[PDB]
Amino acid sequence: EVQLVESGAEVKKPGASVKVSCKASGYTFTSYAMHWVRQAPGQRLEWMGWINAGNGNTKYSQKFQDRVTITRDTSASTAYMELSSLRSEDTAIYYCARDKVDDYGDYWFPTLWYFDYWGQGTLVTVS
Amino acid sequence: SVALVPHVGMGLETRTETWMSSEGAWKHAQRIETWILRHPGFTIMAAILAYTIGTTHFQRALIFILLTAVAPSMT
Amino acid sequence: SVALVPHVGMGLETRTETWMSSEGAWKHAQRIETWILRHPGFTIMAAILAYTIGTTHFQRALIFILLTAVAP
Amino acid sequence: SVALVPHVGMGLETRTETWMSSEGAWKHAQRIETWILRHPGFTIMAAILAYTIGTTHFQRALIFILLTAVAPSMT
Amino acid sequence: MRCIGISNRDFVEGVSGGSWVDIVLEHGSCVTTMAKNKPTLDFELIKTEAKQPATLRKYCIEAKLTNTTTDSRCPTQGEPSLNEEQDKRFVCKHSMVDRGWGNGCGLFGKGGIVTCAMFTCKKNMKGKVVQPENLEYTIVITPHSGEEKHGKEIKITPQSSITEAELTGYGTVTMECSPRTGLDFNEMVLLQMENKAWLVHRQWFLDLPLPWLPGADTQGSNWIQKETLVTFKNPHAKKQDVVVLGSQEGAMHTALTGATEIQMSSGNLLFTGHLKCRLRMDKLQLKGMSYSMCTGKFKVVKEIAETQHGTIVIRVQYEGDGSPCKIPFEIMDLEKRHVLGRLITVNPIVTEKDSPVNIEAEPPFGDSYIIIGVEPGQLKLNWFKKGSSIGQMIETTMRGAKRMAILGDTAWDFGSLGGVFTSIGKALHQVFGAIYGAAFSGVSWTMKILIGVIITWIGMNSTSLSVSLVLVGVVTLYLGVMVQA
Amino acid sequence: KQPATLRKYCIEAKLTNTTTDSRCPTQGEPSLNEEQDKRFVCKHSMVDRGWGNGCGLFGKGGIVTCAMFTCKKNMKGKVVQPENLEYTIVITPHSGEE
Amino acid sequence: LQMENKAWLVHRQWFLDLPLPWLPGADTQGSNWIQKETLVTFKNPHAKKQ
Amino acid sequence: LQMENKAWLVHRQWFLDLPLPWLPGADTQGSNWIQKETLVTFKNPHAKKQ
Amino acid sequence: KQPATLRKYCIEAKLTNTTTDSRCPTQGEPSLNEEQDKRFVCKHSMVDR
Amino acid sequence: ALTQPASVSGSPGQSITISCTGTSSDVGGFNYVSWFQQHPGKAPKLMLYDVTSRPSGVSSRFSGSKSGNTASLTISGLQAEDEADYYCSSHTSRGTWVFGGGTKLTVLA
Ligand SMILES: *[C@@H]1O[C@H](CO)[C@@H](O)[C@H](O)[C@H]1NC(C)=O
Ligand SMILES: *[C@@H]1O[C@H](CO)[C@@H](O)[C@H](O)[C@H]1NC(C)=O
Repeated sequence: EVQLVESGAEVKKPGASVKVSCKASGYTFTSYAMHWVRQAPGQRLEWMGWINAGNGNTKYSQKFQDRVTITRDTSASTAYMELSSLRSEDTAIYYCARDKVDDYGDYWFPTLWYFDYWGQGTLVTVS
Repeated sequence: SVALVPHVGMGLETRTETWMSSEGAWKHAQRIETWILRHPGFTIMAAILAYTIGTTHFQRALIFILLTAVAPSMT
Repeated sequence: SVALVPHVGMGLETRTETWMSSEGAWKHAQRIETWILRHPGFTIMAAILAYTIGTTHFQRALIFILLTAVAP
Repeated sequence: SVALVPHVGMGLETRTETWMSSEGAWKHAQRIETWILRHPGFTIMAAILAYTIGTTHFQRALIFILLTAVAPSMT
Repeated sequence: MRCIGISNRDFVEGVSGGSWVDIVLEHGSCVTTMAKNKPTLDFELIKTEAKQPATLRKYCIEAKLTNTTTDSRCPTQGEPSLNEEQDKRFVCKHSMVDRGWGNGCGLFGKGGIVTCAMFTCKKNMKGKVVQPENLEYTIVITPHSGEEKHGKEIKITPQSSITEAELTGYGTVTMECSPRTGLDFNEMVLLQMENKAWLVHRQWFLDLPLPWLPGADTQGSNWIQKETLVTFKNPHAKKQDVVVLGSQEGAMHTALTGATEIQMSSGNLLFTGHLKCRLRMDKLQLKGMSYSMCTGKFKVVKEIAETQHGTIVIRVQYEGDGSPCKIPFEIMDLEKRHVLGRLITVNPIVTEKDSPVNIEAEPPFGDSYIIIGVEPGQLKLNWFKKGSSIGQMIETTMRGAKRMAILGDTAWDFGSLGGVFTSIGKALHQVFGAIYGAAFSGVSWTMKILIGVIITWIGMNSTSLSVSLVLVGVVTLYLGVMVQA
Repeated sequence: KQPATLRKYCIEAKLTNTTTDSRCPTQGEPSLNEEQDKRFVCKHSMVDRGWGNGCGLFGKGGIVTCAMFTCKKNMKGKVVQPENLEYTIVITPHSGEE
Repeated sequence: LQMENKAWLVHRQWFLDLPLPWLPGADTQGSNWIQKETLVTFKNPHAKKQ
Repeated sequence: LQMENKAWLVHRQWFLDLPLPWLPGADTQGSNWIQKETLVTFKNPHAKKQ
Repeated sequence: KQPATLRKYCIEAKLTNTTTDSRCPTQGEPSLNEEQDKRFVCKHSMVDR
Repeated sequence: ALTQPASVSGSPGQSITISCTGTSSDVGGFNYVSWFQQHPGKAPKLMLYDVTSRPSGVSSRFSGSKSGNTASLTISGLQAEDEADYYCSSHTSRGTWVFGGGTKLTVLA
């Protein structure tokens, strides 16, 4: 069973740095890309970026180019998303999602069933 | 210019008449005729050339008229 | 140097494209043409020599092409 | 690259030694001879071709030498 | 289904008495197999892995020189010697220098000179050699099940090339390869740069004009022929100085024109080369090939799609009862007289009522009609095929010719059934290719067109010899125009 | 004296901000915002697209890759007018002094 | 011609014939390189992407 | 092919060969006009001013 | 249904913010910090100095 | 962004259609149209991807279709448990992902 485990809720002052942990189990972690999606309470979903566990390359959204950095850990089968210089508007629920990479170990063209599973979500509040 | 490259006579015409069918079917003939009217000396020179290079009368006529067709295309 | 001894034509090419395939396909022709354009006197001399040496037009052209190619 | 178009024999040579005089006079001889010793079949084929197209011995040898020079240079 | 959409798609038809067919797989390409009463399968080479790399030698591409030394001798006293002259970390050269009274020597003439400088290399490229037995081949086996991990991944090793894949519902497929004959890594080396890697010929790698170390050297003082990376100058024949040449990584990149780029960042990942494998389909079955018709209706969810190979892919949904049941699919004409096409996805089946199913077919040239279901509510489609039989045949013959050119003797094994004609052709083209390789090894393509022109002219001007020569010439011209480098 | 810089050729270059956009067949070439600036090197090639690539039709689809060009080490080509030349000549007679 | 620390006295026309990215000496931005294709390469291993 | 208020049905190839500035249809920036020299003229009357 | 825009051809244009500068003979070509942007149109012609 | 109605309500057991509209680069050019259901206080779950097809374990009541630049979701036989937040997501041409504004589904009592 593919299980996505996320850390607990955290509170931090504005301008701090928060690193969230999403641990995925029950499958070959290296052969799947990992996604991070946020959502303000009562608002729409926003997509930050993805990390390909096969190579570790990075790709982020245009808005989150200079502030969002995401890394991956093969040994723990987890991906860490780190956001620095928090702002009062950053208070949102953060979901980690998974999808399949191609047979060549790359994540150029996403599969049709992307975002196949989702994590329970991490709640971050900014003072 | 785009007018030098008309999308004309390439097999897409149907029962419907085209965008410049009636009044537009005859730009080139009248243009060449007017050019011949206002540029005769070139026409006589072309006739002399057709008389020279051509061996038979048909070749002479072909060269002459079709040279006169070439002539206003570039100008 | 190494650029004078490229790893080309050694019987290892497969369906996937090589490293300098597209760019290196015609780069030699481009440099030869530029050299011809910028050194016309040698080309004329090579044409004269090919005309004199050979006995038939085919080898006139062949010697001309070979002399032109080797010079760069 | 730039290595395929060296500034060789363009009429700017002076009394002072240039950057690659000594072995720059010879990387030709070395790389062509290594190519010959590494691909003898092409040299043989060039030999038959020179014997075929060439009518006199001089032009046979000339064609053979030019083909042998092209073979590494064209690469 | 994984092969749908790839322009490098190939078809093999028919089986022998032993239900065995020779097939060839290339990286980036895949093939589709079908027979009279066998399921349709897709074969794709996706990954080549080498576990144990051995460093052959290290080529230095940037170097730095320090501790420059100089010793001079008066004329007619031989050449000077320094204790770093034996110390082969120090590159040294002997030149001749004018000497006289103003130079502090009592004689006039050609004086000896020697200069040495410590050779230190900053960064270098590694050439890794791998034994053939350390190769891993990954093959995906996906059947045309019509489903929207779909295939099965199997691994091929040179020591154990005998394997089979258990397909759910299709039984078992036996696929035995022979990687010893695909690519000869005994003469190949995996050149590796700072972050990019190339697969180049070992012999061409050994004779590169760069300073090098034995593959096992670690301290970094055993450099051979450092003179190719440093230079000495005598501008006025009065004093020699030694300076380093520039970085050769760009020059090396220019030197790898015909090389094939590979991956060595997270292992020896190779996406190049071919694989001639022996396929046995004795024990393949069709999923639910005994179920009855789907008497209900259908509706298309995704309309007609044209590939680059003249086939059609359709996803359809069933709403009737009796699931699971067989899908009535057949390529009929307008008045329903004669069968016109065949099913690439043999035996389309509805596994689950609400599950969409993908179907493949190969319509003939001209008007084509797809029949779905049975009356009432039968679906009839109206796709037209653009092309002609002559065009298909000629495209097939260029594809076969280029495949022959790029696979050599192994191309006869793409669809060989063990026939005597196939064996004769394989042997003849094998000896011809051996002669060709011994003839045109290490030669540029434009030179190949030149040679082809020469022999074509000779054959035209000189009758059995003439026809043989013109055939050889046109073959050489085709090889030259078709080869990338 | 006073050489005039004419042309600088680059040697060291680095590529960043690589972007590719997913163009289907028969719908024209793709387009990126960064090709508006000439710092980004771009090239059009032809790639396969299909249902597995989430496009309505199977065929050869377009693609473009753009990455910013940043040069690190470059050369300099300077031209000096002949009027600025400086020639120094030493003159010594045979005085016989050591 | 000027390198990092070396220099060469070479012909002007051959210098303009160098197939490398370049800017005219009058430029100050130092970022609008010309024929940058000569120093980069796009690769299509399987016609899937570049 | 669509004008401001009129339209025509034309062959694709001849449309691709029109010598006018163009963006791809998928483009939304509205500024990268290709081959703009077809709608501009650079006048150099007497070799003193362009 | 669902027509797809194959190509958008410009047919009306205007030229504004025109700029130019010259360079003395035999020092290459004149430069602006500006040609880096492709929305502008630029041409190199030859003038007396 | 993606434009869609903020709230859609319908009687239980009825058939309703909700539409998500984007641009030509993401919706009108690609088949990467997927719909996700967001329960209040629970993680989002996909109800539909590749609108021509449906996922596994999802009832056939949900049906999706794309008409040009507008992608539509149709639900047959509205029920009480269908009251949840629904999001439309599309993988744009530039390689990133865009999401809709979120829709609240209301079932009359
Ligand atoms: C390119 O990426 C770097 C790092 O992600 C960023 O700092 C830079 O702004 C990007 N380039 C542009 C033009 O935004
Ligand atoms: C063009 O000139 C106008 C003058 O009013 C100015 O407002 C505008 O910013 C200029 N545009 C550019 C790109 O410099």
